[PDB]
Amino acid sequence: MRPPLIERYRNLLPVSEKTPVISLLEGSTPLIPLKGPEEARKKGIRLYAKYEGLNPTGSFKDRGMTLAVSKAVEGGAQAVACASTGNTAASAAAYAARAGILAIVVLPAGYVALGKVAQSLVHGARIVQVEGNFDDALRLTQKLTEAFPVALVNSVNPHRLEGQKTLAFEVVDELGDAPHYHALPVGNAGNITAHWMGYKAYHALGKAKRLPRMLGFQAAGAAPLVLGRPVERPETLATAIRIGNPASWQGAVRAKEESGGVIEAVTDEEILFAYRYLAREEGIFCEPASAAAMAGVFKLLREGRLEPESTVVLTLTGHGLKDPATAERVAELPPPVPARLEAVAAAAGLL
Amino acid sequence: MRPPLIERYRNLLPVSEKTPVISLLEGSTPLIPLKGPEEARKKGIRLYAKYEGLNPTGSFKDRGMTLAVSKAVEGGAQAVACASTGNTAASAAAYAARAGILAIVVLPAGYVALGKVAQSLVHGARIVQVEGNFDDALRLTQKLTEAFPVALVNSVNPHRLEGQKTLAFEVVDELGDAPHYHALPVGNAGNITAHWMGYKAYHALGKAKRLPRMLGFQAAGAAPLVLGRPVERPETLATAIRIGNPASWQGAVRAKEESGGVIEAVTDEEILFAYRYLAREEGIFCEPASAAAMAGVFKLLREGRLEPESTVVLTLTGHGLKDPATAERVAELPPPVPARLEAVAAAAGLL
Ligand SMILES: Cc1ncc(COP(=O)(O)O)c(/C=C/C(=O)C(=O)O)c1O
Ligand SMILES: Cc1ncc(COP(=O)(O)O)c(/C=C/C(=O)C(=O)O)c1O
Repeated sequence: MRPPLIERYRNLLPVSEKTPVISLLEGSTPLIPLKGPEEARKKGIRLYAKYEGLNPTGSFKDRGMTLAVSKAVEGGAQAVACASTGNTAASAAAYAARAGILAIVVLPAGYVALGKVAQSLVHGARIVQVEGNFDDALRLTQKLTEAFPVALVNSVNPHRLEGQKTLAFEVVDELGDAPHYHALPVGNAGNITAHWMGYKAYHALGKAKRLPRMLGFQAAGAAPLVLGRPVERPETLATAIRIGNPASWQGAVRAKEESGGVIEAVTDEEILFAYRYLAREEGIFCEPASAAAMAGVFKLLREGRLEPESTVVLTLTGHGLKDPATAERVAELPPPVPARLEAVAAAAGLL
Repeated sequence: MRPPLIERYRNLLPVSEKTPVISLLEGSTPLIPLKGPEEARKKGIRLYAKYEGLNPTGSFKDRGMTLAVSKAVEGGAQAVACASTGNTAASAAAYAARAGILAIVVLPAGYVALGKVAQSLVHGARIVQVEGNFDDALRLTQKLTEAFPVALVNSVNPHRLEGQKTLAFEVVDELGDAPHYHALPVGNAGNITAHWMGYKAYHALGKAKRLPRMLGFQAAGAAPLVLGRPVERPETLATAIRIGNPASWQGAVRAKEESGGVIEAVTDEEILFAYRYLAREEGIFCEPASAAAMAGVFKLLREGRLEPESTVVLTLTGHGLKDPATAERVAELPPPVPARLEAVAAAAGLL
């Protein structure tokens, strides 16, 4: 039912009958139609959540990583490396283990979500925590791949974006056309770039009449693409996108311009509100960075910038399980009570 | 555009045109073929992992919750409740948020993995932590639902087994037949019961040529089914199955006897070994309780109790992200180093 992504889109990918397919059966994730928000519903605006949290490692990074490691192995690579806020690393770690090769991940000290650390650890990856942020780990890791015979699997590797563009193909395959708008978070910018590549590709093939407007959102304390210049000290509780100098900078600007979309900023508070809304009202638990997409939609809706009767697809990038710690910021765990029908019923608000 | 689990198997489920479908697009999870291990491959025994960690809330529980909540709302239920070691509660909280009703979850204080706690919290369930174990909470929750107008969604509710049995349907649909063996964890015994149900069904319907042996595995410190009597003080790091008086006790026993299988114990050490093996050797990150199934296979493989030239399927019940704390048990996180290629190469072990 959920075939190797490489196999599903073999026709549109730079692969051949000799490409070793290293796959954990990624992609083909649910496109969940949302109930609200109330604002959008009484405006005929329909929202769909492309839940990338259901990929093998819990994020969309598996999409780009399956093609990257597959091609790397095709080249005889026996190790890969990458800088990461957490998810790309977890993906490299898992696929390396799958391929039977070595994985080296460089993370920003103290700025990687507990779940993501747990993954690299258990998958037996070679972890290097550096005293710097993501942008520092990215530059460091690029050299690391030039000092040792290790394949770089960061978005700079063309295969990453080639694989990630498959998400747009899946959205069109399921809806029958491209949506009026597609919202997503923007970190190092590889994803928004890949999305746009996918939509233009299906459009040129005549599988999508319309080209959607790409709506990219960044945390206010790490919005380089929104200010128009790098952010040396990016900050945000949504650590997945605590990036101040996106590698695919031009890719995103181009995607924005060509699609007629935008790349704006949402505050950490708005992120947490959207974060809570999705889990509590829609039953969809994504990580804070992913919630930035919904927070961006709330923003545009609030400003009356979304046309009535339009379709909005949001790429919810990572599963909520990736960042357990943040759950404590939108709800508190009640203290224990005696194991008695009376005590429980009272604590349950039934008495 | 992609049907909910209830729809994929509507003809085999207790639903009708009157049943409102509460779905998060669950089921249809990957059946990943494993590379080994060596003991198996040498005997010509192939293994496949049904990765239920990729269901919407990260556990096979979604299969039953979708049917249980839908059937609850069809009957007018305004709230649902369940005792839980974490996954049934997370599932319940999510499907309740989806259906727009209340979810009350009774958790054993101190014995629910934090990923699972983060889920119930963010999804907005009314959490009640009791000073007792799962068995205590289940007993209390059954009394609570018989006392107040709240539908019980624990596996005691037959709808949960009807939903979960679909896993076997999917395994057969993909493999074309049922495996010689099917191993899984046994906690409150609802899953093994449903597995046999689904297999006996497809077999009679002519879809399943043979019948699997059903190999259930419990943690040594919480193996009432292996002991023959309830375990008053269940103990194990795999808190998901820290259960001493399984509700589906009879269903588990009959499934064992009827399929000519076994319900055996595995140590926590064997669990960890299996846990690391799957994530580091196969690239699949499941939680400890899930690994108990692989630990059982390693056990039968070494005891020479698995027939050569056989197919073995394993139900990996939950995603590793559910319980990140256990990662430190099989791997340590290296302390930070300066942001210098020089220092990173050293920390990477490349010198
Ligand atoms: C959940 C989640 N949501 C959004 C992004 C932003 O996507 P891009 O704009 O394509 O970079 C990330 C990024 C992660 C990393 O860059 C890494 O892990 O190294 C993420 O984990
Ligand atoms: C990952 C995981 N693996 C295996 C089991 C055992 O299956 P059952 O024998 O059908 O109960 C559970 C059980 C969880 C609960 O019983 C609960 O959450 O209340 C689990 O979370």
